[PDB]
Amino acid sequence: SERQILRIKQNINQIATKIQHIEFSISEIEQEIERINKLIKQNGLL
Amino acid sequence: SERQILRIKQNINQIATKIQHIEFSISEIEQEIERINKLIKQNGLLGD
Amino acid sequence: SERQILRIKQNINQIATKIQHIEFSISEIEQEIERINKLIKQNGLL
Repeated sequence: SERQILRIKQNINQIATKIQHIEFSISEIEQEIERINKLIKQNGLL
Repeated sequence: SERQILRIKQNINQIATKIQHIEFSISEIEQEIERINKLIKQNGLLGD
Repeated sequence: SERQILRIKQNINQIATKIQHIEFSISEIEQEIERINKLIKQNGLL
């Protein structure tokens, strides 16, 4: 059915949008974790 | 082809639920990191 | 509607596969944060 297929496609797109947003969030987080790991290292913790 | 349509819609719900949990875990992580940054600043560590 | 339904299902699988990679990324971040909290603790910060 044409109408339901169309709606499904729209939902898929919105989900791909949320996945984009999520991947960015994870990348920023991993950058922050590296930054922290490195400063923890430089301040001589262990 | 209604049953295959329903099958797909079910998968979409299942995915959205997964996205939800994921977003929440991210929330918690971001707050933990904010906390760690705070205590880092407070103890006057160099770098950043 | 057949080729369209099949492509939709293809996209569903690619999304499911991405979500799996994202969960693994989150698990790794959570372990690194656990480790960071350990080191901060051992060093008597704050």
